[PDB]
Amino acid sequence: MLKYIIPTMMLMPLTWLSKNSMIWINTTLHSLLISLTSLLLLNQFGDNSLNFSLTFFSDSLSTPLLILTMWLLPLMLMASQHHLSKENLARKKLFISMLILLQLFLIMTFTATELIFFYIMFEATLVPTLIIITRWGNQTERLNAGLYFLFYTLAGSLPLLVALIYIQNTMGSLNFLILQYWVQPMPNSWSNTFMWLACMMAFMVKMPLYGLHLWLPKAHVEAPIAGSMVLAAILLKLGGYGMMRITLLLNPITDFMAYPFIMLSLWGMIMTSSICLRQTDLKSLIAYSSVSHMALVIVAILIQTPWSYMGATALMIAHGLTSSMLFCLANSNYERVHSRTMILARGLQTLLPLMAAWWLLASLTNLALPPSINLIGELFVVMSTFSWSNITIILMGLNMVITALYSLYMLITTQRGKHTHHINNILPSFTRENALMSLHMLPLLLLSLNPKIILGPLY
Amino acid sequence: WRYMGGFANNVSFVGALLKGFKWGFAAFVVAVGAEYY
Amino acid sequence: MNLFSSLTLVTLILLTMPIAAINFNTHKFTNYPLYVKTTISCAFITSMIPTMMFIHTGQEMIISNWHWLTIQTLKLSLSFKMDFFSMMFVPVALFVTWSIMEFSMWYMH
Amino acid sequence: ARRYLGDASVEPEPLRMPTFPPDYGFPERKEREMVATQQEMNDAQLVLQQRDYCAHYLIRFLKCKRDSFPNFLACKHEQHDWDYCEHLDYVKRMKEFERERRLLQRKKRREQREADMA
Amino acid sequence: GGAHIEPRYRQFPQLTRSQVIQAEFFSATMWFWILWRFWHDSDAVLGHFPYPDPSQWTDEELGIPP
Amino acid sequence: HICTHAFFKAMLFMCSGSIIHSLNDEQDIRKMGGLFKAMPFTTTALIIGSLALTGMPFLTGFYSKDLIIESANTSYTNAWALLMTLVATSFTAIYSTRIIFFALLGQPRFPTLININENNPFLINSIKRLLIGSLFAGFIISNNIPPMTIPQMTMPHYLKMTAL
Amino acid sequence: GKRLFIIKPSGFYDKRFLKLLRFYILLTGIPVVIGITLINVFIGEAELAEIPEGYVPEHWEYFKHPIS
Amino acid sequence: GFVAFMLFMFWVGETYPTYQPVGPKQYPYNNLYLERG
Amino acid sequence: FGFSIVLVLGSTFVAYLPDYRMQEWARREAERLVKYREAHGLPLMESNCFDPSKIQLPED
Amino acid sequence: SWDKDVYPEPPRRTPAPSPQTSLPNPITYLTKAFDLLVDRPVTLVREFIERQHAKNKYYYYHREFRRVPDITECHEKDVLCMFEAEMQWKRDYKVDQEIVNIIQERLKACQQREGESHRQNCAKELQQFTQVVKAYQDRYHDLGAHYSARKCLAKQKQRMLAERKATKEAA
Amino acid sequence: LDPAEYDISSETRKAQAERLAIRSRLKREYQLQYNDPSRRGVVEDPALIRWTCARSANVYPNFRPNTKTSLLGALFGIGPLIFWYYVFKTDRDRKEKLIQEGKLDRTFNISY
Amino acid sequence: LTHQQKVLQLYKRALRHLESRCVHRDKYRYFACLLRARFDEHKNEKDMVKATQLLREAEKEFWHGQHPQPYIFPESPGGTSYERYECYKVPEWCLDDWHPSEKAMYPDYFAKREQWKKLRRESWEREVKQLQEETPVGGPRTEALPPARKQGDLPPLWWHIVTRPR
Amino acid sequence: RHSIFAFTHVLIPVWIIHYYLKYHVTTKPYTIVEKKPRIFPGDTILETGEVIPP
Amino acid sequence: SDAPPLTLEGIKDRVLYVLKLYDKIDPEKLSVNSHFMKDLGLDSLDQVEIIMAMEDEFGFEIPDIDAEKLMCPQEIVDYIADKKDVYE
Repeated sequence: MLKYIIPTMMLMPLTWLSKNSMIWINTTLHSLLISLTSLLLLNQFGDNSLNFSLTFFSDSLSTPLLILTMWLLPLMLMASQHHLSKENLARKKLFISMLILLQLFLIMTFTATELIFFYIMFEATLVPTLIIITRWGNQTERLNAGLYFLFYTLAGSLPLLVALIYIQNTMGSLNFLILQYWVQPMPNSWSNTFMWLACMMAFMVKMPLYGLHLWLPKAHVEAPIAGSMVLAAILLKLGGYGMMRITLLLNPITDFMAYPFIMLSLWGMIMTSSICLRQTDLKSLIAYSSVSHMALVIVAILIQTPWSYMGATALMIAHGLTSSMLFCLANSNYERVHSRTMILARGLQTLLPLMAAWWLLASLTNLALPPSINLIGELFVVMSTFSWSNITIILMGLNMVITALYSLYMLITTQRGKHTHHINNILPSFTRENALMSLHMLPLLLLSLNPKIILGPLY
Repeated sequence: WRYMGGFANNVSFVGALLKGFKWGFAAFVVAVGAEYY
Repeated sequence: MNLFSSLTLVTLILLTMPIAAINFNTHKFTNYPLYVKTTISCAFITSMIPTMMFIHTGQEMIISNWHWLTIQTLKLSLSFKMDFFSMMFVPVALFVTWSIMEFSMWYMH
Repeated sequence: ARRYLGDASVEPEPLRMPTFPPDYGFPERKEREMVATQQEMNDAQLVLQQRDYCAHYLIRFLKCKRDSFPNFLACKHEQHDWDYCEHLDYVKRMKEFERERRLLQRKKRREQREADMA
Repeated sequence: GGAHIEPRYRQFPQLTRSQVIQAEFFSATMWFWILWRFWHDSDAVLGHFPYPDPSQWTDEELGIPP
Repeated sequence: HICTHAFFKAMLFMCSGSIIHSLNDEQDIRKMGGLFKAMPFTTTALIIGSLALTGMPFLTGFYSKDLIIESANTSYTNAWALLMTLVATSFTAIYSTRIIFFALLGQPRFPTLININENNPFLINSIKRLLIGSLFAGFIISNNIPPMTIPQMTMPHYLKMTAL
Repeated sequence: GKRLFIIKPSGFYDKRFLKLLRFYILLTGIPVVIGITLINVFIGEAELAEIPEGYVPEHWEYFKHPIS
Repeated sequence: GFVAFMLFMFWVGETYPTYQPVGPKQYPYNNLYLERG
Repeated sequence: FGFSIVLVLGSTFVAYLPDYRMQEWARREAERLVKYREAHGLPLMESNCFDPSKIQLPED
Repeated sequence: SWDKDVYPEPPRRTPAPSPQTSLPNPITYLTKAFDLLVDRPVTLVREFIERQHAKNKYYYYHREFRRVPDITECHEKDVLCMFEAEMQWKRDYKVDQEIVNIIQERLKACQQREGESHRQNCAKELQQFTQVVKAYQDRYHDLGAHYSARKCLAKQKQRMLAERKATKEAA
Repeated sequence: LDPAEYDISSETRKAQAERLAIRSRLKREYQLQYNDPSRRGVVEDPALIRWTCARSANVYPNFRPNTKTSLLGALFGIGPLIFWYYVFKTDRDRKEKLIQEGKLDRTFNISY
Repeated sequence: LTHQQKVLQLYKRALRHLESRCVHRDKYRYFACLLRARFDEHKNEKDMVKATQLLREAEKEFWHGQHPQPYIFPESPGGTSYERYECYKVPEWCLDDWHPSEKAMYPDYFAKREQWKKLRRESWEREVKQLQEETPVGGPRTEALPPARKQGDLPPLWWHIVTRPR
Repeated sequence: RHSIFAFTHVLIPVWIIHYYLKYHVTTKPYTIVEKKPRIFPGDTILETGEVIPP
Repeated sequence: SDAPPLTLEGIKDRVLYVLKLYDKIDPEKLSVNSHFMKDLGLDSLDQVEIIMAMEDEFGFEIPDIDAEKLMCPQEIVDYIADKKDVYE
């Protein structure tokens, strides 16, 4: 793995020392060159999860998520420009530096063997994002929604360290490999109560369950587009990921303890899926969408059928590319007219006749269209949850109908029905926009051919 | 105007189901002439 | 028997058009809609042969091509199911759409 | 439905029909008409409930289709042949309707009232 | 373009001879066919639906109750 | 009956467009006009397709709908569906009577300045092939249907004579 | 009138980007497709046999296809 | 109309030929004995 | 670098890379083993993932 | 050229064509012509590609995995033995997976071959299907996301005990 | 909905409603009606910004004094929700029972 | 709002619903004639309250005469058109930027169009002066746009030269 | 010749696809599984003993 | 296609034509300038009729508010002229 850790760390001084006007070229170039070897990362085979070094390794799930990250930097950075494209050089190199360092701690996190290294690198991932969205977020009143946002995290996110260290000195090694094979059943009682609840809610703050979902919307409307594609394409999948692994233990506990959270996610899937229907201000719609799909993910995690994981991880990746892209559409629409409010402008089938195809295509990929990976994952998840409860399909498929309705409502009234004709600004497309859209969808449609890469460890 | 013209003769219904009967079951009349001769 | 492999030809005979509708980006200006129409008919006759073959000998052969992933205990690939439901239906669909497409050449001019 | 046979034959379903005769079995007066070999009956695959007596005709019609393929009309006669045989048969079940209705009236009425005399 | 369509205001729309030729031809087709095979068909196609006269079959009469 | 229906109603629309676009476009059954006013072939299509979808007298779709109501007319149907079939098909016929008694019947009443044109190989060839096929297609589908069951084919009085 | 002047959003940027995109995807598409074709043709895919007695099979060649 | 049907649900129409003379009449299961001679 | 190298090149890489998750090997091995199981008459797939011949059980 | 007795192909039992009436030859013009047009023009190419392959051969081997003590001889901890055991357990597991695939496909091809006879000639293969899938059903079925050996061995303990009480109530 | 009563409009309502209403209206019509050359960007009208800001729930963070509010919200997430808790736990436990005893007739279930 | 358009509207849409009622247009005629008398006896009285009263009575008696699908000519909002073509209307401020190549694709259009750009670039000062002059304080009372006295353009012209229907 | 060039436009799919199946079918065990051809007692051995009704 | 446009000559011939078909007043004075009420003194309700049946001649639009004040024939031709697409 270390061969992936150096090249980005070297990608830092590449930024810092450079001639002005070449920073985007150098960074983009070498970053894609990283993406190649990220694609090299797949040797994964047979049974044993490959182990690069005794410090950190990769099973399947870490590999798709990692590939998605290293793929996502160049597209992200590629997208962030022209948001500014005027400043002192120090702002540019600072921003690209911050995206880099963020990616570094992400790779640390996904690859990390031992859960404390995972945790240190965890908050160490959260800081750079915070600096990004707060230092310049377009700052509507700033909301102070970066900082006490970090308090939404740490508030209940710290004690999982406590619980961990407990697990440490009781069993010795916190290496994940040896935490496996040594895991021993934990009966249902009040101590295991506070523990299970500790770890669970600790990660459940990240992928918002309907209780805590107030977390996302403000933080994600205040984010600059780079910080958005960071946030909702990845930083939820960290919570769901670590959840995937630490559910290794808690074996019987997660039943009696799971049930209330499962209920809350099955209901909140529908609720969130509803509230995202009626809102204005497009940037929020895709946010609450993310809340919905992530609720579905949690539902998938707690019920432990392997199907549940296969569909789960598939939903992590597919929702990553889909949500990310769709954000970047919202932005490409925002540079045209400065609003963020959906209903303000309309049309864009007449105008920008190509940008249609990317709106349509992406929305459909969030509409759960059958060959799309989003429907592979969502489908297997629905299978698992129907296996768990014969009844729950009313709620699930009801999410199918609603997700259809808003996912296809966004496709309209931004994109269709009239041109508001008091605009007379929007400049047709760009090549860059098409590059971004393409770099999103084209892999998401190709993965719909050979998905067995992105299905989870159990396969 | 809506009355006078090549209009105003029009057709009463069942005339629609009498449209082409003449030539049609004319050739129907001849039709069996193949097996009868 | 492999003339039913020509039956799985006709579907790609339909597949052909959108590829033309994308890649070249000029000769479509030459009135391809006519071209689409012709592809439909080609699919109509090339789709008409298997119906005849069936309605003498039956012989419905399902083909799996190359399989779709695997997952756990159930390997689902894809197929083309000749039931005489497909055999009989698809010439009708192609035929009616032949009509509606020529008519459309009249409607949308 | 002439006998119970047994499930020890390893056969659920059409190898076990209700019995080899499709419908009734006619203990009644005399037997049931002729036969059509079950093996032939399978090797020309016949949908259940398409599979009855009169198949003497049916399977010959299935001949006549592949007899002359390009001809659409082919045999209208054999068509009318199993049309006729199963005409007569459905009429037979009509006659069973008759037999049983009249048995009802006769033994019901006679035996009820003449039983209720004393 | 102009086909000699002759856009007209208030008089009878002009008509192509060959067109009414076609339509009339297909009228002859429909009824020629329909009464054709109506002479080739039947609306009562087989022996008639039965009658209770055999519901006597008085030989069947009850044995023990004379 | 799905196949046949496809032919017949596809015909019916693809003619109704000749009416509409030929009229400019009102597409309301009010206004409209009579049958033959420089509209021979479209109206022919409308009594082939109308007279067709009526349930047919003896024509093609008859090979579907009449058989359907014969077998459904018999055996174990919960019998609330028999009257359903009857008055159902009847009101289909009365749809047809509506579109003839309005679109094809009275002398022309509609926005003036007739623009109507039937002359173009695209329509006549389209409706052409669809009707030439229709009357001959249901007949091929008729007795090429390898027999899948026992047709009634013994049909009692008053349970036979009620289809047409 | 004779010929009206139509108003379209623009033709240049869409068509341009498509021309470019096709150009590159083809640019490394053709060599690779040609390659898969060749090594499909001149070099054979592979054949099985079985493990020889007392023989150490190498790391690779447990796998059929040569590009593997 | 629907609930009227479900009142028709336990009741029925029958096959042949006609219906509702009914005393304790037959219905399809073919019932008593069998004999002829 | 974005469209040419990674999409086309990489898509050919992961298109066919060595057999992933071993499942092709799983097919071959399955074929051989099943053939053996019938040809030698043993019932295939005996359940019991571990022979009760070697195992011990707790006691009340 | 797959192994035959793994995937049965029953007797082909092709009927003998009888013209039975003198008419045109609607498909056979085109089955011969097709076999003129699309048979050889491809066949030459496939054969040429054949010789091209055959001039230089390859040999690739189906891998083997030896056996080990599996779960029994490993002590309660000290993973160093366990890793082998439980991972090869996972291998043999996936093997059983593909067995289930094989049987499950035999059933499908069976019905498709029979035709309208669905319950005639698939009884044997469906029977052995219920046998195998009841075995898999009994053994691996319900464990969960995280499963290695300890849990399969566990469930087997569960059945052995439940059937030991069942066989004391057998008395 | 359903224009009715055909109001006589009186006198004030005539003068007041007419003059003042169409007064403010035409004021704002002409206001955004300027529509000159040289504006590249949006017309920005202060309308619908009030819509957005208010619909961002300005009173959400402050508080919710009791009145009927806690009853409408609590009873709004009460009846269906907790009952669904009870039904999924119910059918849950039933499923577990019919698995552990008798038969659920799963037979071949496998992938689950 | 005045008695004029009130009565006249009720008359007009009354004729509309009556159109939708009958068929063959003659029965529509002499019925519409009986109505022509029904309002023809009216209007000869300048009595104030009696009139509006009887009108309202015709508002209920009319409201009875509405069948739910009154005939709607295509172009207004209705089930036929109301901008079927609306995806085809591209505002003239688009094409302000095309590529100079395609700006050379049709060399002589932008000539005259440039004469417009100068027509209304030279303008708008004459406009703002005339308007700022004429408007009573606030411009409350007028939704109209009175013309220009000097030789030249009518001041708020720009949007009122429109992309046309198809 | 032009219509035979469109007949090539259809025919090349016949070449490829048919080739794909010529090597394909043999390469993989189960595919193109067809209903066993309908067999009649006319072929092999026929047992009837029939005559009548008219 | 729906080829024929309504040109100035055409629409003139049409409004002119139908107003000449109106019986209660004579073709005597009919001109685009000839006053649509003051000359003929026709009922204002009757101009509501004229605009009614003339709308049913051309089949579109004509909202009540704009239909109120129409009057002179040249003007009606004008309204139909800008609402439809007319000029060269």
